[PDB]
Amino acid sequence: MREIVHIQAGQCGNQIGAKFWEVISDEHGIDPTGSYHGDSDLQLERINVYYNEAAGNKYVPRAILVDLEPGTMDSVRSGPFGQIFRPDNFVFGQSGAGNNWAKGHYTEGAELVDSVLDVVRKESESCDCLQGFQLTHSLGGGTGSGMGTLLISKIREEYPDRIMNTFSVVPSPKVSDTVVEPYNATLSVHQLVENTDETYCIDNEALYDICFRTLKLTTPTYGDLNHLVSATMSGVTTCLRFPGQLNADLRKLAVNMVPFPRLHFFMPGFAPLTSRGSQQYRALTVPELTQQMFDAKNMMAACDPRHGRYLTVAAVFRGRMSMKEVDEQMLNVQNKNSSYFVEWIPNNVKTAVCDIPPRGLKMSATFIGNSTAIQELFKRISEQFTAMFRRKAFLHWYTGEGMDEMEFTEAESNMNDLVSEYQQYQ
Amino acid sequence: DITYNMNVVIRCRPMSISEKNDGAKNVIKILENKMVVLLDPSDNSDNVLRQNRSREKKYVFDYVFDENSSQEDVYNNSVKCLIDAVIKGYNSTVFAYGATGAGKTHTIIGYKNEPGIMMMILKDLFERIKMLQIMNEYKVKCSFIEIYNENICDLLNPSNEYLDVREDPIKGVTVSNIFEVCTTSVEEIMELIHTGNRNRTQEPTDANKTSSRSHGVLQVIVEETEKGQGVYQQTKRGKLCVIDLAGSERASQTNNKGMRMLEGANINRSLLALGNVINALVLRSKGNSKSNFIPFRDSKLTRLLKDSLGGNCKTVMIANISPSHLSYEDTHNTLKYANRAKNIKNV
Ligand SMILES: Nc1nc2c(ncn2[C@@H]2O[C@H](COP(=O)(O)CP(=O)(O)OP(=O)(O)O)[C@@H](O)[C@H]2O)c(=O)[nH]1
Ligand SMILES: Nc1nc2c(ncn2[C@@H]2O[C@H](COP(=O)(O)OP(=O)(O)OP(=O)(O)O)[C@@H](O)[C@H]2O)c(=O)[nH]1
Ligand SMILES: [Mg+2]
Ligand SMILES: [Mg+2]
Repeated sequence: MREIVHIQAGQCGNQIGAKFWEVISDEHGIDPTGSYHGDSDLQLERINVYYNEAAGNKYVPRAILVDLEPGTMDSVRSGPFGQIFRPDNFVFGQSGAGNNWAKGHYTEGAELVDSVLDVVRKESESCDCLQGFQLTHSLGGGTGSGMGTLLISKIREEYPDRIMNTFSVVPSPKVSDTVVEPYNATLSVHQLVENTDETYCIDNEALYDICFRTLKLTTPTYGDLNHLVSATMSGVTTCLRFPGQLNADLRKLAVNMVPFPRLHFFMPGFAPLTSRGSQQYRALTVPELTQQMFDAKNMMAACDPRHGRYLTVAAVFRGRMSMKEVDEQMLNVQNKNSSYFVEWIPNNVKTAVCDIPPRGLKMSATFIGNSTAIQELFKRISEQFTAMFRRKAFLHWYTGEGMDEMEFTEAESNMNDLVSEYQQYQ
Repeated sequence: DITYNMNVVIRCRPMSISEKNDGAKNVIKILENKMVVLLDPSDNSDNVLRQNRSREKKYVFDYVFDENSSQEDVYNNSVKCLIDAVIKGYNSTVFAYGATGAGKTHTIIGYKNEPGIMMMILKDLFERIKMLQIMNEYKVKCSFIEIYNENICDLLNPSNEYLDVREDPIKGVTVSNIFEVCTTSVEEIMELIHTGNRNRTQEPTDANKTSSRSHGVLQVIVEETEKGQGVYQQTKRGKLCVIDLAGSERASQTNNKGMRMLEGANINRSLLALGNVINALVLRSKGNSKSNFIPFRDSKLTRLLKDSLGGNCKTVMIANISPSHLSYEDTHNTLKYANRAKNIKNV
């Protein structure tokens, strides 16, 4: 009961997905072969949420891997945990998208997509009651953004009543990796606005800050960064996988955190986060976790929560904890930091608690905030788009893939509207 | 510059023979043109209830039409000036509203029979326009679309299937691939629309044999130019828009069909979106402190209607209710919505 379907689109998305799978298999006591070697019966009770049971006491991720390039697939298959995936669930093209949203959405991606659709239909049929979909990808390139968006549109058309979740790695302001990133982000964000029910805005710059400042990590690799994201992902759906004292799944979270249809862009966070040295000089207690989570410098989106207000915040706690203590701490934070919370939604905080902690830790926390500061992310992007579009820079490539200028105009308008709406509700 | 103007009227249907045969009591009384009272049929057994007298539930309107009102009377005393606004180069919008089964389609649009005010709207439009045509050539174009599960059906020409909305240079809204018929008479547009009704998604629900599952949106464009076609012209394209709002639904207790539950939710959501858009437009028109974005984005209905709703336009909400206590709850909710559509405490 309550099966989730996982989709990974483009290189980054795939990489994050791999990490996610690795963590979750470890959590549920699943080895690199698909066999259960755990101790606790609780690890297998709700195994069906993320895994299909294959013949001969093995488990396989309900995961679809998508890319316009084959190399990524190979890299995944050769990775630790690569062999756990169903071979028929790898759907790859041969060409690539060349950082072009149009190639991913209209051309190469279009050709690819039917196969993916066929796979995912089968995966849906297999599951007794699919609660919904989780897509991991980025907005800045061509595949994850254009192809991903296309896929999402198709999915929603066939499953309009199911929950649609995306973990979207967004382009940061300073660390600009590509030149057409503004275009790709703009086009994809628009589509996300209409077709996702909740969107987790993850930002590389913020991750780097976390790694450098909070973990004090000498050399971050993408794997390390990805780990953080994976942890966050695991946090959200802990209530579907384990028992607890107060239980909240994907739907319950959405209903409590989304007051208006369009405002479904979250700034996620995780706690605790310490170095090796600073491990000894700390208190493993709920007050400390709470303190950590609400800090601006612990957000995985490059936005200052102190530049806006929290519309709603959901906190998900894992480990053996006193409910009273949890409640006290959340009330204290809202009373003390009154100015950071919208005053016309009393009790801006939703709490959920799962008894099963993550491995290595006795207590852990996951944060989901709907903050009006997310407007900053959109605004910058809009500005950059304007700067490009005013001089029609790089437009020709997109137009060569069948895209028309008017779409760009529309998307930009839409994003502007969204920004305005956030501002006004602040 | 939101200068939004919306009149709110309501038509009380005459109590039907079926309602009389079923013992219906008269919950609806009209005290004035400006107001209607719905007599909530409480048993009043408690002293508190007898003291409060909650039975007298008042709602605020510009013109409440009683049980004897006809299609011609609704036209003459409500949309008549909206037609004029279009003739004069402005946009205007009419919204039919009520619980499904309320008779919205027949009062406003018709379906071969019961011409509705839509016939009357076009009948005067074309008489005035044909006269004006002597100096200013007119092209009265007509489209008819279906807004269903946020997708748009071309009703006049179903071969375009389900369409999206796009922003124009100068950001008005166009439905892609919609058929536009240039007409000269009400007979042409009325038959065109009634034929188009054949392509609407409708189902035999418990509350209504013909319950619309969608918002039927008429877009009649009164395009004009001085007949001196070789001269530069500041032409007009006033749009006379009429919306058959999907009926409100709370029949999901028995409508357990997957699609009816989907449609129901989308209908109610978009009816509420319209409500929120209206509240915002009214607040801005009033000049309140609520300076913000009008949430036209909340539905395809409102995104499209933005072009008339946010400007120097005349709009009208025409609700449909019943005097019978047997449907008190539907009349109550219908009146409540309409009251909130107006947002004026004159009653
Ligand atoms: N947080 C992470 N970000 C990544 C990772 N790999 C790439 N990226 C970021 O994503 C962007 C590059 O995206 P992709 O390689 O996924 C583009 P994709 O392969 O999906 O389509 P193509 O345009 O066909 O290459 C850029 O901002 C990178 O800095 C990762 O492992 N973690
Ligand atoms: N006294 C007490 N209250 C509880 C307990 N568990 C949850 N609550 C309270 O119950 C309310 C939340 O409702 P739940 O019972 O968890 O929700 P539910 O009935 O399962 O409804 P859904 O999960 O929304 O389907 C809150 O006021 C909690 O504080 C408990 O063990 N004891
Ligand atoms: Mg790639
Ligand atoms: Mg419950």
